[PDB]
This record gives sequence, C-alpha cells and structure tokens, in this order.
Amino acid sequence: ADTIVAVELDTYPNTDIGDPSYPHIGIDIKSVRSKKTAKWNMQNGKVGTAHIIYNSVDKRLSAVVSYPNADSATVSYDVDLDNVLPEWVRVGLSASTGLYKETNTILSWSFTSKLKSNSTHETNALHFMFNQFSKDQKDLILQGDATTGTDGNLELTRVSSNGSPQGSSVGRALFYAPVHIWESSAVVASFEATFTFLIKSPDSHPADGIAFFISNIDSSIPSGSTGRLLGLFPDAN
Ligand SMILES: N[C@@H](CCCC[NH3+])C(=O)O
Ligand SMILES: [Ca+2]
Ligand SMILES: [Mn+2]
Repeated sequence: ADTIVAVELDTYPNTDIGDPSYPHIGIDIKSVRSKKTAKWNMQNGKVGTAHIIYNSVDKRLSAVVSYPNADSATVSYDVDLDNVLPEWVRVGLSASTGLYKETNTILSWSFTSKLKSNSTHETNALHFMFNQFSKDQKDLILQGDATTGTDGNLELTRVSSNGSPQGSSVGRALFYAPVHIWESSAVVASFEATFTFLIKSPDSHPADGIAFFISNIDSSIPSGSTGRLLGLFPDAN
C-alpha cells in the first residue's frame, strides 16, 4: 500500500529477484526489482558517498556512488515522479540485514527540494543537513531498529556495543517535515540528496543494503521487509 521511490545501494545479489550477480546500485520505482542497475564495487569498512538528483524538466532520477581513491558508479532512469509519488511526500534512509549482515551506518545526510513557480522571485525550498546525529533527534522519525547518537551517527540497523552488526535487522529514518515535490504553478521542481555511509561486515558476503527513498508521508516499514527487501517493500513483486 505504501508508494516507494528509491535508490538502492544493494550489497547482496539476490539473483532470484532480478539482482545482477554483484553488489550494485539501483533505481527502484514501486518495486525492489530495480528498473535500472549498475555494478558497484562496494568497499567493506570504507566511508562511501551517495548522490541523488532529479528534476521535473529532465524527469530523470540519477545517482552516483563513490569512495575516496576509486572510480564511481552511476545509474539513471527516465521517470516522471509526478506520475508515481503524491504531491506531498517524506524522504528517508532505509537499510536491512538478513541471514547475511553489515553495519548500515550513516555519517551524514543532506537534502534539498525546490519548487519554482512562474511567479516573479517565487521559489519554495527545503534543505536540511545532518553531519552529527544526536540521541534525541526530533527532526527525524526513526522506525524499526534505527538509532541515533552512537558516535554522532545514524545506525539504520542493529549493532552490538562491541560494534558488530546483527542479522535480521531493519530500520529507517525519515525527515520530520513533509516535502512538497509538486505545485500547480511549478515550472521546475528539483531535489537532491547526499549521504555518507560506512558498511562494514565481518563476513565476505555483506547484506543487504542501504536506500534513500521517497514515500507517502505516512510510510512505515512493511512487514517482513528485512533482508533483500531493504525495509522498503512488503514483497519482491
Ligand atoms: N518519536 C519518533 C518519531 C516522531 C518524531 C518526533 N520528533 C522517533 O523516535 O523518531
Ligand atoms: Ca539484493
Ligand atoms: Mn538490487
């Protein structure tokens, strides 16, 4: 019942649900079966950076994911998000572990949304930036196992004191304020997101991934959306 648009950093290849046979980045429109993917040379224990951009003129959602000293991966999909998402949405980060696992640590997260009308000098805009997350983060909605304040970080999935990730975990953080991605007099609407992330696993096979998403405002973690479903989807349709 939730409507989900997402960019996925999928760390575990579930080839039965259309994943390529490698860690990849994907654009997901209302399904975990990415409309478009690109190989991603994920680096266990390194701080990666994800960038997501879109506008209403190009109607192209794109993402680039990089680490220091490495080539980047990029993926794009032509989609009019005004025909997918409602006029008001929330934006968030989601992550999961299954029988395979990893830390899903967010060190920073920023977002900008702009609606520009045909009115002279009439931009509407939201921008937030989190470089340091705190124990009691009132401008975030945390769902599932997501916690804030450990080392100034957002831990999307469960991690023990000692610092090792737990399997079968799922968590999300959504920005408190609803975001307006369309208005009747808009001539261009754009958003961008950036997050930095540290995926570390004691295992050779980490799972399952991190996603930036945009949903209906009332979105919650669907049942059984641990593991391959990334805390985003009720199933693999
Ligand atoms: N209180 C919930 C969600 C509502 C946010 C209110 N500041 C949380 O733990 O994130
Ligand atoms: Ca997967
Ligand atoms: Mn995938």
